Amino acid sequence: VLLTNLSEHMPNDTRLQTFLELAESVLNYFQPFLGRIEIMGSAKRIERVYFEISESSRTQWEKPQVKESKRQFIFDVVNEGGEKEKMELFVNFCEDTIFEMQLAAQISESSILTVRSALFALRYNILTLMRMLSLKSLKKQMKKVKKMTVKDMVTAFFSSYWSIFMTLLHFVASVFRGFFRIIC
Amino acid sequence: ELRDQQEQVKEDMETKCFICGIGNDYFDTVPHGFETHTLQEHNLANYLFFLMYLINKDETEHTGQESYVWKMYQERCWEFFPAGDCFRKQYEDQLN
Amino acid sequence: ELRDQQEQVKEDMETKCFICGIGNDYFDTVPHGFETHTLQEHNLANYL
Amino acid sequence: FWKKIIAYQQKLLNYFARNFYNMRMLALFVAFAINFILLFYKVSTIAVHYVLEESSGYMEPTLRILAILHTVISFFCIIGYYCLKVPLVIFKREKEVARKLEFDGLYITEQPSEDDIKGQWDRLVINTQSFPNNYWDKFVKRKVMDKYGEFYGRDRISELLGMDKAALDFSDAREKKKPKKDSSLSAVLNSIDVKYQMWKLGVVFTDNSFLYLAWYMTMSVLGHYNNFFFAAHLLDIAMGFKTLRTILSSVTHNGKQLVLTVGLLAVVVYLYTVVAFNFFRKFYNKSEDGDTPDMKCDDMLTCYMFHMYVGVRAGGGIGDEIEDPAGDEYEIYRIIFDITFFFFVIVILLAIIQGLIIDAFG
Amino acid sequence: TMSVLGHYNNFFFAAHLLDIAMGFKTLRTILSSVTHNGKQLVLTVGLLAVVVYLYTVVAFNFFRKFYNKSEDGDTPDMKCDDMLTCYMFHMYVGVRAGGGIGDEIEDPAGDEYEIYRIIFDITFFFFVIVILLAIIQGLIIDAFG
Ligand SMILES: Nc1ncnc2c1ncn2[C@@H]1O[C@H](COP(=O)(O)OP(=O)(O)OP(=O)(O)O)[C@@H](O)[C@H]1O
Ligand SMILES: Nc1ncnc2c1ncn2[C@@H]1O[C@H](COP(=O)(O)OP(=O)(O)OP(=O)(O)O)[C@@H](O)[C@H]1O
Ligand SMILES: [Zn+2]
Ligand SMILES: [Zn+2]
Repeated sequence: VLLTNLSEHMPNDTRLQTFLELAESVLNYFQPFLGRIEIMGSAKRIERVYFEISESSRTQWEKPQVKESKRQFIFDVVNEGGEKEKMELFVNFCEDTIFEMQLAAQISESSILTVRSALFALRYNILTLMRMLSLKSLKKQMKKVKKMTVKDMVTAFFSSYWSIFMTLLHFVASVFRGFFRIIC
Repeated sequence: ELRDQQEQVKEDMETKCFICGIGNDYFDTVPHGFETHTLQEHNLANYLFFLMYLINKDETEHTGQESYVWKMYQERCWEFFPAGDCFRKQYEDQLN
Repeated sequence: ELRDQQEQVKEDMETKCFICGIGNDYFDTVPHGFETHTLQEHNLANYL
Repeated sequence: FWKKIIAYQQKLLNYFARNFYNMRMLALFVAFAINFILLFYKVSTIAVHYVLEESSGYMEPTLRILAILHTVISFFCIIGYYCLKVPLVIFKREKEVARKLEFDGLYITEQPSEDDIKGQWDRLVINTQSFPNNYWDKFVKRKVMDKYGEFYGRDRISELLGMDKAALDFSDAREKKKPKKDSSLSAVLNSIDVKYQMWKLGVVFTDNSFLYLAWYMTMSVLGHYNNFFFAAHLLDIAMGFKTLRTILSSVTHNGKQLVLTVGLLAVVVYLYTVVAFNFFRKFYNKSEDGDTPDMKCDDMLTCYMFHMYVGVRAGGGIGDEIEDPAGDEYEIYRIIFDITFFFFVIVILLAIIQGLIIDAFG
Repeated sequence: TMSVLGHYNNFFFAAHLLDIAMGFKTLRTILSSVTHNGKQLVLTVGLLAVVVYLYTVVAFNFFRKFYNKSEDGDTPDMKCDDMLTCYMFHMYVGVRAGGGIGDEIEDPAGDEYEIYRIIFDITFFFFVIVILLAIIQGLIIDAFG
């Protein structure tokens, strides 16, 4: 807190920058726990205040129902709330939120199968297509492709995609079968 | 009407700070200035945490600023909240 | 249209003074300045 | 030999990629033609023989030719998709995997959720020797090695990413090697990376648009066995025409709200059915002959189906269909029943649907 | 030309009542709501015809027995024995009916396709009668706004 106060009140100071790098780790650790607000002080000036935010308080604030309460309060104070009473409504909301967060801290006492089935279907149905490469079909086709044939080339190029589409159909069928067997 | 009210809430929160009420343009004269101001300098969550800290802290143990805010809060007086002013406006020339 | 007209009336009255017509921001450079100006300095009831 | 065959293959790939959209539009035009021909398709008679009536006598060969052409065009459209749109999907997927490896360490510091099919499948592509095949940044492996190698182990990162210490260092040093022959078909097959192809095939199969085109192809094929399957291709106008997409956005913008409004309607109608089944069963006779009484509310399921089917569709509510309550000791209660049914179900809920669509437009 | 033809047939003078759109500008303001989204309205009508054609295909393949429209048993009047006849029936008698095609077709009670036909009628009512007409309504209201 001392170092942060000094850094913010002396923005351009290389000597202070050095200590900031030396204390980066400590500041990184205490960054979540360090609070910072601005108030109009007794000297009729805007003063910045540093305090401590606790881990329990932050977790209770980040719990979803508290976020819903915050959203509802902002909606209300923006739509029907007035400017003259805004800071009174905000303080009342803060008090209620603080009480409920303390109560929650007090009361607190110290699909995967479908994904796996889909992965298995993908692996099986793609290995089925990949086994077509080691069947020595290419070795046998070498002698027959020694002679060039444009029609043969186009036919094979179409047949590759036809096989791909057939494998996709098999994948869809396998996924449906596995999903039904699971839900049964 | 409900849709328009939600849009109005979003626009107000995106274009002016909840606490001070200054527009986003003045803060955005510095890059990322508006969200920096609304998440570090004038965060409403920070004010709520300060109220919790000030309530839970012992009365004898308060510092001068804490005692000042505490007495104004007890007497229900909300001028410690910055209205139309901030650190960047107090020290505009010194900061840059 | 009726709803939009009511919203326009509310927005105009909340963002500019009825008499002088100056925006709320200039008055709000001082805390509570806009409502201070519209309730003490340039109140239409005061003119009436 | 390769210099000409691979060039011809690339020519075909480029042609299909260029003409993908034209083939997509021609596939819709041909489907519209087939359905227009099918609008002249009658039942001729036991066994039901669907027969195409024609004074000209020419429309049936036209139907067969159009069906064959539609199937061929549908196959060409999926080929064009694989030639043109798949590389963008692979590029995006590879980019995401690389950036989650680098700036998140999603396979080093943290692990996929084990319910994220994308992460579990992308686990495979990291070890492949042909990674950033589409993404420009070829140095992702080295970047991750620099970032996480000293902390989690240089060697460990090496087997995780497929990098080879024993080969890289001695290849940088003096190592005698022998190159392959392009004329060697065995070498040509050895060049391919099977695992990366497996990953790519998985990504393509998981792609939504590829699945839609496969469904299009399957329906086109089934159209030969039953010509009326070609009517399913008229559903493609939503993607074919963008103003249709603008119109349908009004419905789809608030789809969750519409579904929940329908569910709320079913709940309210069920409550009304409970009330009718407990008090107003005598009024649900729907048979004119006195010999045969047809009770539509003697059973819970029958009464609920009656209210959902005959009641909601009726413009005056369930009272338009149920008996007259005149001169009965439940007359006022049943009048309240009918009026409230009409006001809540017929007037308000349908108004909610109307307002949802109009609000989506606005 | 219409004024001249009115002398041969006096009822041609009724065509000149179409000039009120240009004569009165508030009529132009009212008609702008329709004409502002005319392309959307035409495409909505086309989409309605496509959806009704799909329903006609389903009915012609499965629910032909329920389209008798003649009371006398001697004369069976099938309205879905032919593709064109069934489509015209669905577009004419079905869309205009407030309860969908089920208001006009036979009763599905006690049949082995009962639940399928109930789904058919309910979906027809929900999509054609409720949603598409709501799309037209919303288009006009959006043009106004
Ligand atoms: N004083 C303020 N404190 C915090 N946010 C403010 C303030 N003034 C304006 N804002 C705006 O509110 C936004 C934050 O909105 P909000 O507090 O509702 O939560 P969020 O970031 O949207 O998410 P969540 O609801 O999940 O916590 C900021 O990004 C900023 O634009
Ligand atoms: N010249 C002005 N005089 C008074 N109010 C003004 C003037 N210019 C703007 N306003 C705005 O009008 C608001 C007052 O509104 P208005 O005079 O309609 O009555 P009100 O305070 O809302 O309540 P009530 O209708 O019960 O008297 C002020 O708060 C201010 O925001
Ligand atoms: Zn602020
Ligand atoms: Zn004024």
